[PDB]
Amino acid sequence: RAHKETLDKLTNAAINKINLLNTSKVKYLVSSAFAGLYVGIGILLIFTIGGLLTDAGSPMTKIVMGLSFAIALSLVIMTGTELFTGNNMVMSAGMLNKGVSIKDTSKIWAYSWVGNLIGALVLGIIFVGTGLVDKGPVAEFFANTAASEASMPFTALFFRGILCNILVCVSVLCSFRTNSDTAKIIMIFLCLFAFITSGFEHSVANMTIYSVSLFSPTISTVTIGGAIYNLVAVTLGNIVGGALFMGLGTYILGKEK
Amino acid sequence: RAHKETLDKLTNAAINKINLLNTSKVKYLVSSAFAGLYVGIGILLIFTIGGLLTDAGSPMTKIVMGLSFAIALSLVIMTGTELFTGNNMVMSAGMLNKGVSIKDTSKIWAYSWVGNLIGALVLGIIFVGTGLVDKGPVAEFFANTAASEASMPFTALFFRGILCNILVCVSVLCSFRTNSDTAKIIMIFLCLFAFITSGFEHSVANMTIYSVSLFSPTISTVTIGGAIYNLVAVTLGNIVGGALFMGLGTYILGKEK
Amino acid sequence: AHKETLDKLTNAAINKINLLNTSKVKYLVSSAFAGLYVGIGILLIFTIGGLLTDAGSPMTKIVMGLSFAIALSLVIMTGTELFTGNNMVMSAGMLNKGVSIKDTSKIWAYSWVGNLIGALVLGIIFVGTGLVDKGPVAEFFANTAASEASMPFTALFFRGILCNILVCVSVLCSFRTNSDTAKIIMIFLCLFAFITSGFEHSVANMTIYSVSLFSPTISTVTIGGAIYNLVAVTLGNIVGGALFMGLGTYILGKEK
Amino acid sequence: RAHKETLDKLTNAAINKINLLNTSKVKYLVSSAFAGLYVGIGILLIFTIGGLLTDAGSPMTKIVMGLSFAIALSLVIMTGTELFTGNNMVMSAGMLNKGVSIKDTSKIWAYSWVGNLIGALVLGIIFVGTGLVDKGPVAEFFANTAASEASMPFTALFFRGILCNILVCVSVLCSFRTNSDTAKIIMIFLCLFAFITSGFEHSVANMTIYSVSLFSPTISTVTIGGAIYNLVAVTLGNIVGGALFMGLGTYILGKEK
Amino acid sequence: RAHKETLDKLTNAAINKINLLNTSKVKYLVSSAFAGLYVGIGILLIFTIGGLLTDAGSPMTKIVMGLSFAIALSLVIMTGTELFTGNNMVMSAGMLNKGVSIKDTSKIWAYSWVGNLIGALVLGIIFVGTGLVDKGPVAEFFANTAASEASMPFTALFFRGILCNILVCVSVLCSFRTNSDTAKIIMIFLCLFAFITSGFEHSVANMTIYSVSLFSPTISTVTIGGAIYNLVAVTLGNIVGGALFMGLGTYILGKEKLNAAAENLY
Ligand SMILES: CCCCCCCCO[C@@H]1O[C@H](CO)[C@@H](O)[C@H](O)[C@H]1O
Ligand SMILES: CCCCCCCCO[C@@H]1O[C@H](CO)[C@@H](O)[C@H](O)[C@H]1O
Ligand SMILES: CCCCCCCCO[C@@H]1O[C@H](CO)[C@@H](O)[C@H](O)[C@H]1O
Ligand SMILES: CCCCCCCCO[C@@H]1O[C@H](CO)[C@@H](O)[C@H](O)[C@H]1O
Repeated sequence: RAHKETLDKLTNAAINKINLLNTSKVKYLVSSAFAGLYVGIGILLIFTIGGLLTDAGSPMTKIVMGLSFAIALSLVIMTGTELFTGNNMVMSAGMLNKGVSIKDTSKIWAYSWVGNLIGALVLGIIFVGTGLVDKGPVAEFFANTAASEASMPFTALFFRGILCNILVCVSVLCSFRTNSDTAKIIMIFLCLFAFITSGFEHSVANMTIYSVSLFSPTISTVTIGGAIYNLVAVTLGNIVGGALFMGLGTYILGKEK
Repeated sequence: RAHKETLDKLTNAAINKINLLNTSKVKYLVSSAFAGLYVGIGILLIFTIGGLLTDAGSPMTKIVMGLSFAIALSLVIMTGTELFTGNNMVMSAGMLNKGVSIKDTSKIWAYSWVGNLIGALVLGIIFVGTGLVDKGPVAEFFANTAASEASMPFTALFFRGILCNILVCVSVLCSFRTNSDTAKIIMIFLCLFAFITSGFEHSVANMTIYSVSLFSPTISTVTIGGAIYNLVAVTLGNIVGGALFMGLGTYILGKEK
Repeated sequence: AHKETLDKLTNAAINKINLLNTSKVKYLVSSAFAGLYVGIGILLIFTIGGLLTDAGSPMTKIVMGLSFAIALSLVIMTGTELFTGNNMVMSAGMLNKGVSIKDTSKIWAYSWVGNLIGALVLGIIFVGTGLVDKGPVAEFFANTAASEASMPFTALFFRGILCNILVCVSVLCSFRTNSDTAKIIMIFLCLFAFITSGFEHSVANMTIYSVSLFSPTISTVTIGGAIYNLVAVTLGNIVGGALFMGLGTYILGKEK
Repeated sequence: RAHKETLDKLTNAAINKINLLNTSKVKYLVSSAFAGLYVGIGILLIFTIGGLLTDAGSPMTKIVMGLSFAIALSLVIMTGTELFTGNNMVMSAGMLNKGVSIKDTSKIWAYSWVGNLIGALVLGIIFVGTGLVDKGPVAEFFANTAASEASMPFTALFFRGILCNILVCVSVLCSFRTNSDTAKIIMIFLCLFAFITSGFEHSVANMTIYSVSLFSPTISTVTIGGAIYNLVAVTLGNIVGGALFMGLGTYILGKEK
Repeated sequence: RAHKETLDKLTNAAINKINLLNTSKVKYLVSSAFAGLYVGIGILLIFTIGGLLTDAGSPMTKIVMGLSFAIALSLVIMTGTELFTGNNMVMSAGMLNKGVSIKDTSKIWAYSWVGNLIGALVLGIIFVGTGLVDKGPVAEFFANTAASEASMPFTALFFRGILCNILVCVSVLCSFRTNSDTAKIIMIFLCLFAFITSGFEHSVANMTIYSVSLFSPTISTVTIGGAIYNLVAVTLGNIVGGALFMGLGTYILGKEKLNAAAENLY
């Protein structure tokens, strides 16, 4: 228990985030684009695995996918880049602790979400260019997954987005509470294993699901309207999980009253 | 060997726990709610695994479940939050060592148990909201497990609770005896793998098994009366394991006499 | 750093006898914990053994070896007293004139009996869970306890030698590093090797026999068979830990 | 975030590389040959795995190959040797940051690529001498892979080269951002898993694919022309991924404006 | 870098080895016996695994064996004991760097090789005494492997020995280049996985394969002449990999060009 010091670090991180954005939109957006791309890389890997194992009829598909997703947030944390979903916890705890304003929070949320999407778009374009989703099990895995995501009821997506960002943000929280980089990566691995395999939903990961499916001329299951519907529901859920649960929660634990 | 140093750390932790509760019930209960939910997240994952592998008739089911439970206690330790089962050893050692009273101990046990339950209930509600236990093998795995859990004889549940909390508290004990966060997680991973795969029972984990079964309209196998029966039996077993083995044991090892 | 390592072994031996001389209760409680922690590893890998044997898997013994690390990891991380590690520590310390032959036999006897107490307590409580009432796990304990008790003395003895070379070398590694993670990894590798290769650990066997004798489910064991196995394996363990690891580390480290 | 410190570290590493080369072509080329060989060693392992599992008809082939390739970059990083693909990010960031010139960069690129190729040639010769690709599934895996790699469309290989070197360079970037050797190896393990299993292309790894295929008297439909074609397309993609994405991006993050 | 400091550590390690040997033949040979035994322990495990999975028809056999061999060199490195194959790189680098003589090197190589053999012999006898290779698939795996190893052409064995000791010595090299014991062990795990699964040959591991064959009554069919032939070809390959690739390689990386005080890199 060093909840107070932890809240101090979250607050200092929120302050530094808005300071960076005020200093340089380009640096901020570039950082955000990296993080979106790094998360998408995890999606490329586990959807390749999904295609390979689904084709085979394996019962381990979802387990292997969850075990293999760690790289997504590991890369974000180890490169120090800006991820929308972690910003839900960091900005809300900072705002509650009076380090940043509500306008700082919406600004960081908006720019990091958009920058993240830019990363996912760039990745999607390059991945299609590889020819790796022209035809076959990986293309089909993207196609079928994107369509099921776009047709899932709003309540289901919302609540899955809540549980997802509790796991993502708590993995970010762990990284603020240890000085061991290996422990950070292990905690990320566990949290991402839990969230992927349990069936929870990450807004930024989903950007790459849709970017690949939409840019691919051979994937014809989904549509931009579908992408928006899914992303809105999941983003809202992520926000509630990261800001209302983790942000508020860590403020309560840490605030010297 | 460092047994005295270890007892001194346990004693300090006990003192700090009761001081926290006395200072702020809200901070104490929020921490307890977090721990209950973090442990439940482990349940959500391994029961999803349960449902996936049982439906497939796999012999590795229980082994993969044990291997995948580590997140539950790893989150608790890395976030510094309040878990009832760990408090059995810490408060008992601290009490024997005259750092805290019997009343402090009973108070910490009651508040952390109830707070853990709040966390489990909240998690259950949100998990049911995902639509992930509407129907299918995961819902069925919850429903079948919850039914067999509340129909097991008291004595079997009690003894399963003892062995479970020897393992949970010894992994907490290890965390008091190393400065390496990675060693802490590895020891937690081993102990949780042992207790889940061997078939031991954790009261706080069971809260989430029962919260999901209670909230899901598709799960109609267990009853409030049965959940209560299981929880009492297992809580009592956990208490004997944590306080009478680990608490008393570590006091005996460390006390300068 | 062989000299420094021998000094650490010698200091550890001196601390063990000083502890036993100061408090039999503290010493036996530490030993009981260690016996119970090793036994917890057996409950886990025999559960695994029951599950996979039932499935006719070819990976049974490999998964069992990979999954046993907790046994010595707990002992090392809790600083508790394990008979088998004491075979190397006390012999190195005795050769190096930190402790006496009589101190060594005394530590060996107390830690062996303390470990046994931990195994018995564990066996009783595990039987109480109802988890070996019937089914593949109960059958795996019963069948393993039976085959262990019928193996020829010489086979058990040599298996005990190789087992304690591996257990004591993992303890030796723990004296040679300041990294707790490295300690656990080396323990994991050594227990993997010894379990999967089919070697025998006296203290682990105490839990095998405590479960088997406390479970009312019918086996072909008997107390005579259990004692037979424990004696043969204990003797092999002593040779592996004291004559190989203890003498060897003394030779490497002694400033002559 | 420590983006400025990181950019400074990249720049210092670029200055060190060109100073090394200017000091001794022998030392520089020997270092480069080692790295080419270390990478190639990863190829021998995973192609042996490819052969064994492909022969068996396993659906896990590409997954186990990805999991098993970590040694390639782990050796390079832990030995401090010169790898062409890593040099794409490092020299470009250092050049942008005015620590080295464009001429230095192209010189480092040329020497490290040729040096890496020398190490791949030596490895291939020696591996063929073992008799391990005289015949059988491993020999056939080399022969069929080499052939399919050489007949892939230019654009496909190019985009595959881009995504590969984003992953290789970001794992190198991680090594500059932590002091933990274990964390370095873990991130490398993750990045190499992702790039191999997803199907992306590494110029230096391909040098060993082709050295083995061409030196082995057991017959394929490859040819020197096919090898060069593949190596050029993939090298160009690696340069873009390493220099235009990672080099430029890390410069933008770290540059004080 | 840091090649110069790595060369210094190699050189100092070479100096300490010959000093130890000069000081006490008994200490040096006991250290070597330990290392031979520790490596052999890796063999007993992975040949047990070999027997289990071969009998079962698994295609994962050689992969699982490679994954499970890490203990062999991890024990050597974590106990600080004397392994012939590692000494190929260490003594050659230190020799090139003028810390030890050619005679020091040949001596360390001779004593460590024989010492390693002693440990493998002791291990083989004790392992046969367990009765674990009286009959069955593990017995057959040891026996079949021993026979096939003794009948492989010299050139194949030689080249396999080169690649193996590049891997073993590079893992020893990583251990000089880090202060993290866990990193040392991970690099050892990766290098041994690569060398075992790829099919490369280790002289000291082969000593235990043959010692188990020597003492197992359930047939040898192999021949002392055959074992010797295998051991010589693989030992020579190992020497080339460790000394000519790794030893000379690390000397070249590490030696500061001023000196010149004899010779000229360019
Ligand atoms: C590639 C260019 C990306 C530009 C993304 C800009 C997104 C702006 O987003 C807006 O930012 C405002 C603060 O300026 C906030 O007040 C608004 O809530 C928010 O919608
Ligand atoms: C949601 C509100 C939760 C409040 C839980 C308080 C329950 C207290 O419960 C009681 O606490 C006493 C000390 O105060 C102890 O002595 C008793 O053993 C315990 O039953
Ligand atoms: C629970 C009670 C267990 C007590 C175990 C005591 C076993 C004593 O054991 C004996 O101790 C003597 C010194 O006291 C030594 O001289 C002997 O070598 C040793 O066998
Ligand atoms: C034995 C191997 C020797 C390889 C030496 C390669 C020399 C490369 O030299 C470099 O080539 C670049 C393009 O290739 C040019 O842009 C540089 O001007 C030139 O210095």
